[PDB]
Amino acid sequence: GYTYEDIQKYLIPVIKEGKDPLGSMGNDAPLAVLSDRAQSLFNYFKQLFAQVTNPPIDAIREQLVTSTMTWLGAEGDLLHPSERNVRRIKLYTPVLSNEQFYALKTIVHPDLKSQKIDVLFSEDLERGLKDMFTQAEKAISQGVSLLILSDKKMNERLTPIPPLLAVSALHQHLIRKGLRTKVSIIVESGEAREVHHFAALIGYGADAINPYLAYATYKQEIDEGRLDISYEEA
Amino acid sequence: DVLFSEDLERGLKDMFTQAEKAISQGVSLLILSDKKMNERLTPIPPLLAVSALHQHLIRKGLRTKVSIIVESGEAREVHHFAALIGYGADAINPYLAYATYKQEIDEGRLDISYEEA
Amino acid sequence: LDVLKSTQTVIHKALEKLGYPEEVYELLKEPMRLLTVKIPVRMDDGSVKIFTGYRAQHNDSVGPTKGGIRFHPNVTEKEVKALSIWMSLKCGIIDLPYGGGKGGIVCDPRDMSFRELERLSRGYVRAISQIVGPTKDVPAPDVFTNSQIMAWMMDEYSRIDEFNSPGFITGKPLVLGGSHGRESATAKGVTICIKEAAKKRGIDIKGARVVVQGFGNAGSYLAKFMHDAGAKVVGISDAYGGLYDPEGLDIDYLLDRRDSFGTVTKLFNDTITNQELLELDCDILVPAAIENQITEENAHNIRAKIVVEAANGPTTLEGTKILSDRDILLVPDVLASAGGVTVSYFEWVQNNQGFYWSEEEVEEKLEKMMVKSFNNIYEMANNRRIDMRLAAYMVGVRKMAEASRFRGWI
Amino acid sequence: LDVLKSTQTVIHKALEKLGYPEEVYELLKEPMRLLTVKIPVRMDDGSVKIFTGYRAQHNDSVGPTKGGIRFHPNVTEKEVKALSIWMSLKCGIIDLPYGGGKGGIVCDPRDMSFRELERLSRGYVRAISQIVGPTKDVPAPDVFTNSQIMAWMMDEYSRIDEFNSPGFITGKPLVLGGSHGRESATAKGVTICIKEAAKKRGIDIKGARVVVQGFGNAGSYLAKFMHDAGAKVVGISDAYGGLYDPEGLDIDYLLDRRDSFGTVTKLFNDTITNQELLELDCDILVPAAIENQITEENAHNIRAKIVVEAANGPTTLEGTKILSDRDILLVPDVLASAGGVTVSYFEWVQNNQGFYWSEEEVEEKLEKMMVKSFNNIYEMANNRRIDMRLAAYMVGVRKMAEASRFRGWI
Amino acid sequence: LDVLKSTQTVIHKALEKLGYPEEVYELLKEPMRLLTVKIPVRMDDGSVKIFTGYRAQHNDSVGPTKGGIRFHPNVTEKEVKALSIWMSLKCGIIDLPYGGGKGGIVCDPRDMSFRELERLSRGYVRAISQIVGPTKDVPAPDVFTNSQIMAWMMDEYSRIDEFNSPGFITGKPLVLGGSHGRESATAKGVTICIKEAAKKRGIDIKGARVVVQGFGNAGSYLAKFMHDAGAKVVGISDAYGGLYDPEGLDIDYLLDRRDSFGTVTKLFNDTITNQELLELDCDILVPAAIENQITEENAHNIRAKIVVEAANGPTTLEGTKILSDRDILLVPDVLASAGGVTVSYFEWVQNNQGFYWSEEEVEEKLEKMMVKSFNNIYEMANNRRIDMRLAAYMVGVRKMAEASRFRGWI
Amino acid sequence: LDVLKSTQTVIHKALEKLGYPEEVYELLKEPMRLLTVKIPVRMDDGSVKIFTGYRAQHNDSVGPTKGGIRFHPNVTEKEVKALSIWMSLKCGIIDLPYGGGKGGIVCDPRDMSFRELERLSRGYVRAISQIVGPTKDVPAPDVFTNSQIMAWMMDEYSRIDEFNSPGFITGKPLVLGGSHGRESATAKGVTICIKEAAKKRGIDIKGARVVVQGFGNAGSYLAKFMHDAGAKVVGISDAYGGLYDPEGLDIDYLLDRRDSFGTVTKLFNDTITNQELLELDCDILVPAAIENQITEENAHNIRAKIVVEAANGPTTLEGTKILSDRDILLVPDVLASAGGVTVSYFEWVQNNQGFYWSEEEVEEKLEKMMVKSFNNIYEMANNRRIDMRLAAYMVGVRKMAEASRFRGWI
Repeated sequence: GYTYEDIQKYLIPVIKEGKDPLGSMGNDAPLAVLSDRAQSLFNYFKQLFAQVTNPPIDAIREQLVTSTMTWLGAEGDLLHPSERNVRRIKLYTPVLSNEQFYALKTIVHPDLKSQKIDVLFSEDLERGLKDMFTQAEKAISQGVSLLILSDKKMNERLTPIPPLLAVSALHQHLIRKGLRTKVSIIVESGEAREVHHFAALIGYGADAINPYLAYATYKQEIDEGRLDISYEEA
Repeated sequence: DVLFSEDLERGLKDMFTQAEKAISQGVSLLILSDKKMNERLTPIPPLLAVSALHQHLIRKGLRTKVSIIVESGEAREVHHFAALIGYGADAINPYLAYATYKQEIDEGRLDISYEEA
Repeated sequence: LDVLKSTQTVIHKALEKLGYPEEVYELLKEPMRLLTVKIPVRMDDGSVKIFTGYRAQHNDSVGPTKGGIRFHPNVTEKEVKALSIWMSLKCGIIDLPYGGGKGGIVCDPRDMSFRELERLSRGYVRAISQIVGPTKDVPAPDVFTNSQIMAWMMDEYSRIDEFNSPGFITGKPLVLGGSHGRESATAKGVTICIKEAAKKRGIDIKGARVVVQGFGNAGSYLAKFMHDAGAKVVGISDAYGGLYDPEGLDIDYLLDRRDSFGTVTKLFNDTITNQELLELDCDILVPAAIENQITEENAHNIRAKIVVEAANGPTTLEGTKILSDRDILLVPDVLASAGGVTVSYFEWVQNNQGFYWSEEEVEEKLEKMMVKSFNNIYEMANNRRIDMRLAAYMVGVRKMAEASRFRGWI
Repeated sequence: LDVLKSTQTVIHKALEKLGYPEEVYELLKEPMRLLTVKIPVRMDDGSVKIFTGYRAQHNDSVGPTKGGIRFHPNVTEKEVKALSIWMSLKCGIIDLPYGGGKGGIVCDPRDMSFRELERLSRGYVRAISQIVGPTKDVPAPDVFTNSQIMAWMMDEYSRIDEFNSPGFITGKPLVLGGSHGRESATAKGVTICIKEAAKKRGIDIKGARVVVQGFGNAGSYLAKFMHDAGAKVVGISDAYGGLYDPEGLDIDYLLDRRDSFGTVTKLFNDTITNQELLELDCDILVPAAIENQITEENAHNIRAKIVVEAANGPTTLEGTKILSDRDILLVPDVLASAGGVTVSYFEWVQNNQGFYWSEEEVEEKLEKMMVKSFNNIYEMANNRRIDMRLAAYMVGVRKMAEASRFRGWI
Repeated sequence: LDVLKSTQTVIHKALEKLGYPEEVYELLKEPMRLLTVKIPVRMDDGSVKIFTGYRAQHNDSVGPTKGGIRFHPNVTEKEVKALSIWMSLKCGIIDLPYGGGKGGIVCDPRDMSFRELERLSRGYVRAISQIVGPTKDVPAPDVFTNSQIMAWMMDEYSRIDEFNSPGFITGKPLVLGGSHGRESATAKGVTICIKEAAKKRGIDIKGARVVVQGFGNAGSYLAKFMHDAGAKVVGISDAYGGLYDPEGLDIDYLLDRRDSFGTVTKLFNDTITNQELLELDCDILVPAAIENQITEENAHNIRAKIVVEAANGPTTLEGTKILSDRDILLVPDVLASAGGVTVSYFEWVQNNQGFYWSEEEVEEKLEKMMVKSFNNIYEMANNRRIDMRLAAYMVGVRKMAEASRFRGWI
Repeated sequence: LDVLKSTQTVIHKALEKLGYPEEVYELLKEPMRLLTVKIPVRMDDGSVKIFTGYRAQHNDSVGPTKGGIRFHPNVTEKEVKALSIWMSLKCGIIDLPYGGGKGGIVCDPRDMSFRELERLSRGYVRAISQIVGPTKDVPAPDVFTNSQIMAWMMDEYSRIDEFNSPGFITGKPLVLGGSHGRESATAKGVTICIKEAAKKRGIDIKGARVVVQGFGNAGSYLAKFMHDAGAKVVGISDAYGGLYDPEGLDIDYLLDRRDSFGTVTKLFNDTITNQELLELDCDILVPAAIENQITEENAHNIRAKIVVEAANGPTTLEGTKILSDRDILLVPDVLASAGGVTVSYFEWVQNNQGFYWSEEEVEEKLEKMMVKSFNNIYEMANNRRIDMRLAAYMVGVRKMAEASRFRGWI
């Protein structure tokens, strides 16, 4: 669902200004549910905020209060904890780069295993979700601690589940079966380029995001000539 | 394993997935077994399961590469047998009936030997 | 494509400077035993795909061979031979009883799974078990390879030889019989080399300004060692930028906040790109980051008195020439990044002896070896009016050529 | 539970009849090398279950050991030792250079899968590779084991020893270097034995009435060989009943219609149970079916002049005594069912020589060995007033005891 | 009868406390290679009697196996396996590259003669030479075994392997290539352990009251070492009684008058039984005498702050619980009596290296190993609220289980 | 340049006709072990020149590998691999336990001297001694190689292995343990093949017209064998021309006057060129001369009913197609020229057995093997509507692929 408008008005400005691009004349387009044009599942979800009983805290000026540390792995015995609660990977930002994602996938430490689950379906969404649950529970029984939901290897016969829906279903199933604490759900979905999509994924369960599609788009633009800044810096 | 938990469609699709994976690997004989069945996993009607497998195999053009053997407890009448053969089953193994005969012979009734029975 | 030709050319230059005949060049241009094998493997789905293997022993006149193993999907015979020659040069420079070698497999660890990697490694050993043994070859960790793969390889060689051989393969886990300090070997080597270079050039280490771009394990350990020694760090950089403070940067706090990746930059604060970081005032500069950074444009902007190439060929010929003209000491990467090889050798010696040393003993032995090697190469490079890269190559080739001449193959 | 004690008792009886001291009994009562191992295995689901292995070498004074392998879920140490002693007795009777042995694994081939069986066999060989080799041990096919498992075992031993060893393991596929006639060995052995017994007892083979209950491969091949020789078959039985015709049964037609299982009974026709089949008039009776069939009740009803126990102990002591009193020749099963061992030995010799014989040569050599062995045992059993079972046990133990005495272990 | 079950139960407890799955327990409950052999032997009268042998390798994932050999007439398979597991626990606790094992022979050294013992040992080695070697097994001295038997075993293995292998077997005579201090290893180990325990508990070693019941070589050397260090001995006992003096006992004079057996009690003087000796006031108590001495009745009477079980399980579970409730430090015997294993390991290392150390070097290395091990176990036992016996078992099993997990057998 | 691609294409065609998956093609396209070595050598003048060696083992699933050695100055890796695959096809066709292989050295026997060749061969063996042995490899004579080089190689392998291994290398001198008839093997093979082809096509051998162009040892022995059998020879040719006589040519006189080179043409008499010789009337034509002789122009002129390509690919695809359309039996060279391989195999078997056969026994065994192979290939080629070349390739690849499938590499 990329667009040239989306690229030239949301991706290049981020690099140029070091921040999310601004605007005015707030959205007046019809909701996704009413819009005739096909829309991704993300548009159906609207963010929330605090009005009364609590203030909206600031970030830039109150940076000392923020905390972006993320832990990947499996938690240990909370009531009697010793060193295995902390024998885990810890990140500074939820987002990941290609090199970082490949390092996580290639880590072969026996305690921190990695599994790749193809989040794809053919005709039946219920069948796809149940199959994904089966892979998840089989991997947990084997002893994995990291799950990789990848939309790659997708062709004309296999289509991708909405990543938000897939992540929410996996998280709810894991919570219900009492195994979420033993795993870490990393998500690799192409449809992740807005802070809205990112925040939705983290809020609904995703441990980290690897916008490989956005990185490839930046590679293509740099190869073409636009966005002269280097690939790693970008 | 011809078994299901809640969704018959999911069970049949999973069975098709095992079948096609095995064909891709190169098998030639499939064993539909109702054994290893507990309070959480219940058996699909063997006639329905065999018919679904046969129709899927015929549609995908792989029936000639396999042989569907069926091992279902609910097979003791000539009617059930004939239904299974007519709808696809290559052979039947009435293990439940054989076990019942073993139990009866152990008890004392049906004095004839087990192999002869 | 040009790696093999470049290696041959530098070897020819070193041999010409030594003055040996062309027979040694003819023998050493090409590895003496290259094996190509095909490894059957079973995937999770049940299908079988065949991976192409490789193995090269550049020379074994000195004694048993050694080399790493990379699961890089673009590994080829030319690269394998070039890496074998490069490892032989490393061994010659460090004065080890190794000859040199390298192995590899054409695969993709990314799409490969855990059990599938296990089976792949096991099939690789079953394939090349004939020409590999304690007195013939010694695998070691490398790109896309680590302790688990080392342990699987050790377990299988134990199975095939019917007796335990912990010294068969290096880089094993600590419980399996590994050596302590396996992760800080490169940092310790660069620390010794920077200390000795500062001593020789007269720059006092106390209060010396240091810049460390690239903050992985090597950068973190190097910064910690510099802070412990006394030298102040006035710059750090990582994948997310860098910092700058002429009067220290609280390396203790930086290491305390160090994450898994080593990223240290703040969130809502501007950062300094490596291009401008290189230009910052400092006594010693330590590029341990992406290659091809020091070039003509920044050669005139560099200001450090000592440059240590902890990475693999971060500079170019033009930059090397400009630095030599400016009279800036340039540490060859071959000597800068030999800590891994040295610690692997110590691990092999410990396994062969059957007794395990301690951290202090490993520290002392490693620093002794590094200081001796650096002093020897510095003396030779000052005796002969040449560049330190040429001196390193010449010293490395000297031992191999002379041992071959003794053994009489030529 | 009583198998080991029964084997020890019969060995003691044979040794007492020979007259050797008790030292030979003390040495031969127990196998000299029993190994218990645990084989890790990976299932399809990824879970790991540990299978318990076994291996026993009853004796190796004569030379290399031999034994089968059964994947029977109730295999235990007592059964393994008893089978090792039994195989040693077979080898001694046939006068082979084998000592005897047996292996086994505690598993269930029924629930086990194809790749899982492959991994199980491979782990078994990796486990017991130390005490197994061309001059130390020689596996062979047995219950729940066949050519594919033999081929996997051969492939792995080739991998571990780094050189091809086709003679390492017998019962391999034809393409891998197997021997022809591997399936009709038992039938050929029983055919030779029945021919020689008829010759010695004066019963003319031409027109001799024969009954073959149990129509597997052994029964089918035996019937075909009898028909080719000239003797008429007047009875066949299988899992679905039997038939009866005093003037032949068209063995050619029966074999032509033979199915995969060997079932031959009609559908809408009454059949004869084996109990009444045994009572039918005939010169030679060949029970090759379920064990414990000839007992006291049918001992007085049996009418055949020659009884051949192609199966494993189909009769009992009471039936043997009654038949001996009635003066009915009773062929021991140890000699009746040695065709498999003989053909395995021929296969091993062919592999060791590197040249493969033909069907005619195998036929001639097998018949020569069988006739010589049968004549020797018959002569000894007539020289000493004993039962043929006792003569077989005595002859089998003679070679082992005498070789041990030469080698000086006692 | 209950030794194997008790060993399995304690192993299960340790594994449960660690939290590893049940696969490690399944693998480690049983030794992986148990061999039973029969050894022919010729007596002086010329008659031949057959001795039953044994050998068990509990595990070899870490590396070469090790174990003693006892000529005890009641040795059985259960005892052999239990001792193999116990030796493996010792090796794991001391952090050696050994896996563990044990051998034995069913004989009676009492009625056996000199040349007959020579022939017995030689036949034992000829029997088990196949699965024994420098990288597979390493015998060592044990009950009814000593330097002469070690030397005979070494001589024969040299004969069979055709090359000298002094490192093949430990505990050899000094001239043959033994290690100094082979007799005081246990005393040195207990001396280090008592020193460290006193340091950790705050009891000053200078002037510490000590009681040493059992005055064999271990007791004599321990008393001499305590006297040299500075601690005063206020009690000694032997097979003929004991003594008591709150202000020293002239250990120099006692050792000077020490006889072959270590008996020291006077003739016409009353002595103190060990039961009342245990109750005497003292800081540290060292039971190195008959087992099953500390029980419920004397648990309330014991007064020492530190109790060291130099013997094998001198206490019981009830006594251990009572002492733990009273807060009396209890040194496990596994760590107390590991000096013999440590000195044997040093001897093996010396033989493998080909260079022999000195008494001072052996002293320093042994004390370093002992202090490191004791500190590690003490730290773990204080980190986890458990008994020191449980901590010892847990630490010992940790290395074996983790090495198995690396090698991938599970 | 195209040899490797042509071999791969024909292998792919054969595999496609068989119907096996593409995994077998992927495994068999490339040899599994290619080794490149450098051999130091000392010349007469004292200078040292380095020769490049080669060795390739196409496959060893069946068993030990085999291959020749050519001292051809243009030997390259592509040619070595192609020849290895070709030798594997030969072995598969003849149904031998060999897998296939080939070696070579880059040198010039012309300018090379006697002692220098001795040293060259000895250095070659010292170089490749590791991967070569009785159960791993078996050299054999080939281009620029003969009995003296075989003997030197045997002597050196005896030296390096410390024990005599006459079966290590074939083609040895008679005194060293060679096999009789080593020179007439090709002639005997072609004689059997021509006899069987005539029998199958109905052409009576008695009085059959034969033409033999190329009168080396093969041609001379073939003519002598034909004369002994009864068939008349109506044409011979050599490097100096040929002859023609419809009613015989006195083969006895021709062989009596045969010189060292086999030249037979008169001096002052006109001769017939091979181009017109091919057109002469005859039942069987035997081109054993320069390659690329049968082409489109002479395809319409050929008249023989049976054409045997004793040489290596004397014809082309167009000629093969034209002959097939004309319904002229075409014997593949792979089967025509396998006598050398067969006699080498017999020599190896004789050495391994330690007993030497006689000329009559070798004759009988060779003819039996040849007739069986020819009958099998003829039956398969008539069962499947294909050319005999395709049938030969298919049969050869069948055994290798099936053995690989059994051994489980795929």
